[PDB]
Amino acid sequence: DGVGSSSGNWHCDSQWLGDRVITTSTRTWALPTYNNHLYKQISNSTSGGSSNDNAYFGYSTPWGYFDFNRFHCHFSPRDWQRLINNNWGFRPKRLNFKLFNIQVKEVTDNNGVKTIANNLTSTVQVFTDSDYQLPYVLGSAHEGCLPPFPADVFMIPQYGYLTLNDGSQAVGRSSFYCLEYFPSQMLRTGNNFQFSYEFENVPFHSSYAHSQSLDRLMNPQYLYYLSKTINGSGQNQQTLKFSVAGPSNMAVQGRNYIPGPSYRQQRVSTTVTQNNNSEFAWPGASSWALNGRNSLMNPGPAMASHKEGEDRFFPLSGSLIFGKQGTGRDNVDADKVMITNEEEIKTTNPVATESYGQVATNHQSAQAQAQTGWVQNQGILPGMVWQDRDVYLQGPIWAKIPHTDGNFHPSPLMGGFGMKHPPPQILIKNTPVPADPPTAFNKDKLNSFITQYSTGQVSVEIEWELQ
Amino acid sequence: FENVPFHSSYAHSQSLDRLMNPLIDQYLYYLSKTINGSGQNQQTLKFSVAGPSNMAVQGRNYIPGPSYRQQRVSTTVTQNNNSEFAWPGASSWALNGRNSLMNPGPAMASHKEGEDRFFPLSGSLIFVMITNEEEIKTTNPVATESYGQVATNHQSAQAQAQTGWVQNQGILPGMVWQDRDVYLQGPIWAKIPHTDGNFHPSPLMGGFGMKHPP
Amino acid sequence: DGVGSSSGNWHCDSQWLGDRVITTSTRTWALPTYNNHLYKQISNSTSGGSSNDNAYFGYSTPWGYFDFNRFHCHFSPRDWQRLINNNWGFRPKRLNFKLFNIQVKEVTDNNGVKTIANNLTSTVQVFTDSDYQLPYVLGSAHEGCLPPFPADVFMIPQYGYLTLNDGSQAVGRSSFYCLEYFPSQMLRTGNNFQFSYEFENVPFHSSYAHSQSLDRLMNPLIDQYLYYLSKTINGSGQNQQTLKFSVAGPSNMAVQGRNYIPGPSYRQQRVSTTVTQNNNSEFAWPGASSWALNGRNSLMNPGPAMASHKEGEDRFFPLSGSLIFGKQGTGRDNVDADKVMITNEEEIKTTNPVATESYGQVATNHQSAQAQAQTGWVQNQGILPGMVWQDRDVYLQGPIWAKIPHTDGNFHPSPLMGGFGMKHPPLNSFITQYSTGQVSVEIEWELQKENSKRWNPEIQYTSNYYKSNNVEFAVNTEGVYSEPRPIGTRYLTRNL
Amino acid sequence: MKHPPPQILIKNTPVPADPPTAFNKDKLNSFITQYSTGQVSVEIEWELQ
Amino acid sequence: DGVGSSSGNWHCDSQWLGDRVITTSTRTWALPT
Amino acid sequence: LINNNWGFRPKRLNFKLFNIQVKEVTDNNGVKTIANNLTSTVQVFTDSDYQLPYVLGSAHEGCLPPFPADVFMIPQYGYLTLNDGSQAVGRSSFYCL
Amino acid sequence: KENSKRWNPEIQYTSNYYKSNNVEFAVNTEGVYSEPRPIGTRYLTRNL
Amino acid sequence: QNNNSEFAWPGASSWALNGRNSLMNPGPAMASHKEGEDRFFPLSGSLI
Amino acid sequence: SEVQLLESGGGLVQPGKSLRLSCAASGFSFSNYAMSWVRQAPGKGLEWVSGISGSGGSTNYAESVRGRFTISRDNSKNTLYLEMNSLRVEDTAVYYCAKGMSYYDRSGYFWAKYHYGMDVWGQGITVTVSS
Amino acid sequence: VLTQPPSASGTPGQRVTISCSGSSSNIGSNYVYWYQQIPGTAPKLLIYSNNQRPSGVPDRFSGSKSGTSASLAISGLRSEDEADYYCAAWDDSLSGNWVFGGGTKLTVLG
Repeated sequence: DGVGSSSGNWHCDSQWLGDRVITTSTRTWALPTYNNHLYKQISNSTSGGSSNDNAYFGYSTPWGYFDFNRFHCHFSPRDWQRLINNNWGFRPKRLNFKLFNIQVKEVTDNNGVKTIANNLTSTVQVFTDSDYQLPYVLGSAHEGCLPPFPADVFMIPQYGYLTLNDGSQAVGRSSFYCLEYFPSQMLRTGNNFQFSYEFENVPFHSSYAHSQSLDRLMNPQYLYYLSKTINGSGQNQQTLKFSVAGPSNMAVQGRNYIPGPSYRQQRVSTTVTQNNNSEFAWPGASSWALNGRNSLMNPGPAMASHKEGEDRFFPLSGSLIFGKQGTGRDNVDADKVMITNEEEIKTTNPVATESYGQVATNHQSAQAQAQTGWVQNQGILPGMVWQDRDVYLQGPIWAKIPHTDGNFHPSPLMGGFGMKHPPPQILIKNTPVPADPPTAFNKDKLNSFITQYSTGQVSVEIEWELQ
Repeated sequence: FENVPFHSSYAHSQSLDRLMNPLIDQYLYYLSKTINGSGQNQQTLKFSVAGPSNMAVQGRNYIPGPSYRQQRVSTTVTQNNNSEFAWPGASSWALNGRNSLMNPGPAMASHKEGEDRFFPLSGSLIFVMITNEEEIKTTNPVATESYGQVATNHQSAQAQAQTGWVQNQGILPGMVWQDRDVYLQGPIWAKIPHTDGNFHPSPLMGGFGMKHPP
Repeated sequence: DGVGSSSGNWHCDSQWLGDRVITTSTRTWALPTYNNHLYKQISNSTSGGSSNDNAYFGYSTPWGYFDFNRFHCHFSPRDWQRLINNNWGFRPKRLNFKLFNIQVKEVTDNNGVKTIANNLTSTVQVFTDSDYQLPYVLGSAHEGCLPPFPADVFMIPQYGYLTLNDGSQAVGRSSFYCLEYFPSQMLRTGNNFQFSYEFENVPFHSSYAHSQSLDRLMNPLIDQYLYYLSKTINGSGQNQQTLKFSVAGPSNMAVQGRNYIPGPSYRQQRVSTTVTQNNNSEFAWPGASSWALNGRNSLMNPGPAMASHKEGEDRFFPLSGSLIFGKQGTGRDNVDADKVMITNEEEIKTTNPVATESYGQVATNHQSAQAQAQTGWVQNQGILPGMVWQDRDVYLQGPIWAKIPHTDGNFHPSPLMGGFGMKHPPLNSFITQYSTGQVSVEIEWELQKENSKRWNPEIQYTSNYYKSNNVEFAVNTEGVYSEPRPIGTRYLTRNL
Repeated sequence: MKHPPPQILIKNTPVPADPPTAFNKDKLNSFITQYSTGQVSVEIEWELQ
Repeated sequence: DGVGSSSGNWHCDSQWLGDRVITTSTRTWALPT
Repeated sequence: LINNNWGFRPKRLNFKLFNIQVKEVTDNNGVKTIANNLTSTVQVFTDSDYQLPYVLGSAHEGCLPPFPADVFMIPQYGYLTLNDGSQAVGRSSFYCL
Repeated sequence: KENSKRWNPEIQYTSNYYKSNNVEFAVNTEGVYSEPRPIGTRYLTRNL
Repeated sequence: QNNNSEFAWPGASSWALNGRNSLMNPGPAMASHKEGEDRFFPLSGSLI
Repeated sequence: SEVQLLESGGGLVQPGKSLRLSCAASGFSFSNYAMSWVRQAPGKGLEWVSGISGSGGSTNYAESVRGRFTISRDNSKNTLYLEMNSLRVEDTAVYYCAKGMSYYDRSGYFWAKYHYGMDVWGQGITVTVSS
Repeated sequence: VLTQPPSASGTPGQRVTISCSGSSSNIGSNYVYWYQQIPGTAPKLLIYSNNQRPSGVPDRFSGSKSGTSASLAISGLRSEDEADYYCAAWDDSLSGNWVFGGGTKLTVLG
């Protein structure tokens, strides 16, 4: 509207009505100029590379982007506490996004003693990608999200995207997207921006632990099992005997459903003396290989962290590990981080550090004993039932389902809601305002720009449905 | 009753691998010979039309369902190993550290054609009366047999090709399978546990899986 | 209607309107008499049946069948180029079939001279199975389909089916089907036949290659809040066990947590086009990846959709994981590798593991003070929650549809050789006699337009600029039409 | 003329001879020797100056 | 119209409909004296 | 365009000029500061009667950049008229825009 | 639009597929957007 | 293979106007080279 | 190693006789690079004999081999051919097939300066000219 | 022709320079390429377009051209870096030829 009038208020409350919850978050953002308003090629060699599995090729953009991918953005500890105790499930419904009170500052630095002043005629470009035509980077559990604490001011992250590579080079199939080539809205300090988004139908996250265990669903049968293959010690004692499956022996009863899939993880103790004296962080880890590159299987299939009665053992990459406030970047100790575990899901799921079971590896005969082998990984089988991974106050909310010919149980492995059309990416940058031209025409693009940045407010509203 | 598929009470008259027309060739090719003959440095690549003469090598659009191998037991006792292998030699699944017998488990053919004496250890419903699932062999691998073979390495001038037996195989795109048959003494329905996800909820002892049963 | 009146016209053109393509193809056919008007039981022991894997039992019928199931029947090489470069996907919608200009000939051979004359009173029997009550042989990649070139005159293939067997013998559950037991329509030289079919809903085949890879979906500039166990020991020495954690970030991209994992894998043995690199042994069948059914071992050909080779390794091909097409005039048995065209699925590597590589590694034991952490290779991996994968590509030479077998269950029914899976797809003394006529099939295709915002130019399928003795996809001097290469549909790109 | 009188193309439809009784995928090279005859009348209206 | 109100938005794209193509190009310029 | 079409040609044209910003360069004692001048104007017109010399057909430099993120400098308008050597002639024309 | 009845496939302008330090018609590591080659308009064909 | 002399302006095709020679650049549309030739180009024939 | 070049037709030839060499190229678009033949005499440095343009329109030859040798390529068959006539003992060498690294097309022109640089070579075939 | 010293020597971890002298027609007006060949093997490209280098080549190999002379410098010399080096450039004179240098055999002492 105008410079002498405000374009929006401070909205920061959560309202509970019936089975529907509305959450309102409002923050103050600080956006700088990135790459001096240039698209730059970034690759393996720029960061020094030298690792095969780490080779990449892509582009860094002058544009920034807005992300609200964690619950603690939308949930205070109390509101999160009211959520998990009284409700079996929840899921988003609608998303409302506003951008207001845009400010832009110019930085004049002459022999130090820098000065900051309002630049009133500047604009701030913003657009949403609602056709999902740009790469979607918001499903990778990144930093730069709105801080959990409403009085904190955060720095808007820089947007970038990776495309195909062979080593540090680029194959001709690599794509280069220009974010300037998208129609966008330009906001001076008095203009405001908003849009609405509708969540597509997704199942409720199951915020509960099963009272019963998959094996013990019985009532303490008319089916029989083979109890004895021999009468006793001696020669030629082979025989077949059958006994009723009943309360006395509950392991051999016939069951309708079997536990879900498993991909074994290496087990690590919190007491280091019980661990092997070697470097097995990488060599002893579960990975998957794609185009000859090995990527760690983290978190991977949702499985119980440990067996009942064990607290000092955790899967090597099978869990989400959060850092404490003010945690160092490199080689921090174990008490500096928070290792989450998924004990609740053990009822339906095998332990990540245990084998799924055993199979017959041969045919028995008079000359051969029955042999078995351990099943380290087990794909889907008819009759499997399983639980997904839990969501945390610090964890991500949703992920984007890649666009492919096929997928199975699209729910993302880090947890949360998988969506073919997730909430769109919101891209933003400062409109470049160049310095004084040479006064004689030059065909070169202008490389001189006034040091400048913008700030303002962001309000995100999400409607939830409770079960 | 909530909507459930018809239980299919029939046996396929055709087998999964024989669906071809026996009189006409495929325009597809396969690798017939990797060497010219016996000797040194005889490596070569030869291709041949996949056709009625060799039906094993033809391309196919579908493959049999999953398998979890059960131990094989003969009804003639002297043929069995002279030891107690009931529990120790049986396929199981461990949950929270507790081992449970994998009974019946994945629907699979009880035995190969022409082999009635044998029966899967835990793979049959025993009422004694031991049931079999001969009908499902057309699309279902045998319970006591491996699913197939898989290359375990890369061949080279130095290394000859090696394979290994797949004892159990999870779902793959292209699999088709039959469920377990229902019996006069067998169950009708089974409640589907309330979970984040499941696959082919039909229960493994037979019958109609239902989220809201009686 | 009459002998001197034409019952149809020649329709053979494709129309592109909006997001739809209608292709009409007309060919000239000739139908002989098969099995001398008889049904004949066939089996393996007639050919000697020296192998159990090759055992079969069935029947052979006098009937023929029309098969248009290959793409090049309905598309010219130009129309196929126009399709693949401009579109992200396509799928069939409606089908129309016409049979007209029936001409029945008699051949009278007296002494050593034979004479051909029109027998006007004769009829031709034709019926289509819309209840799918007969064995369906059209989804087995067989020959006998309409020729790609319109001027070619082709022969109708003989129809036959297989049933249950034990060895060469039949079993009690084997079924016998008489095609005379179906109500059919009889046509003289003035009658014509037509029917119209409606395709059931199928997903668009994706004619594109991803521009991103499953592991590189991250933002390269920012760190991840999650941590990973970077170090387990201080350094060289004794009692140096320790646990350290680091931020997963742009520095190490292999260790980041990912929402999705690559598709399933069933490993293939790797063969190189350079023969000296292969082992000096007969490993075609012995070293093959197979699946056993009822005791018979069938080769896993092609099997699951997997990238044929690692990037930068063109020479290697999966042993039975790829579709192999013959060049024009290729011999039926023991031809060289230059007589066949080996297609590859290189474009799908972004979401799918390499066919000749392991899926990954797992932990095989529990690490302890007395035991090192051990791992093992996953040779085959079934479906896991969170997998994403691509199907097999379709080719100008490849098949179009396949019938989903009728079973209690299936997973991702799309056929493994490529194409659209569907539950309802499209007196012993006689006179020597045969028929001929015209057939016109009209299929309506739906398109999905390319919406990409990519700035730089796409890869396209283009014809070669240079001079050659023969124009590709044309006739030679002797008049033979040939297709030089197998053409995939994946050129344009999308984001992953 | 940019759009002159159109070309009129005509051929005899090939009538195959007797095919073999066993299937072969090769195109049919054996045809019945054939020709056709008939009448053609063209009528042009000419304008005079 | 106003000091703090933008006078136009950013339009760049190329929508192809039927037999026509509409191309839109937006840039930033600087004019010296 | 070039792969799918036998021909093309322009039909309509729309040109917008907006988001005007006037920066005044203040250089005091060798250091320079750039501030807004809010009351300054920028004159613009189009010649729709084709009265001025037409310089747009000589394939000159100074056009809009190919790449949307480039900021371009506007070229300076000048023209030419009749001459003999470096002299003018009585038929030469002068234009004041 | 192209109405052609040509049977064989036409020549098309394509991006070559091979590894390189850059992709054509994009920015390099310094932020400089270059156009490597001129692109003519004549690929499809007609009769004379 | 070129002549060892400076012929860029001397050997150039040009037209005269009011006593001033202007180079014929690009000029009338003509084929750059005969088919099968990739090493030759007209002196002022094509845009550069 | 995607790009692959093979040489065949090497052998022992008496002086005066002429033999033909062939190179089979794969892994790249053949007609878009200018191939060349480089020969290395035993215990001697590399020597460039001849190069051909991608279309095949223009060919160059070293003075020593000029008029006896002729280089041709079949773009349809992806083959580089070197026909040698009036061979002599001086020709005994290991001949290599080298692919021109620079990529060009019909829009541009062939430039012998830029397009003869060779990124990848071939194993080579020994050629012996002895009595 | 392009002139190169017949042999060059170095110690591991020590910089070594190989240089080729040329006429105006070749080194002076054309790009210079460097090929590394180990006997019994086809040559490998180290440096092309004067100072540029192909992927899969280590950072230590650096090449530069000044006037009619081009120098290839190797830093952090290794045992595997011992081979024969060939200097190449296009020659405008005498009908246009690609010229290779005489070759230089680098020996790693110690």
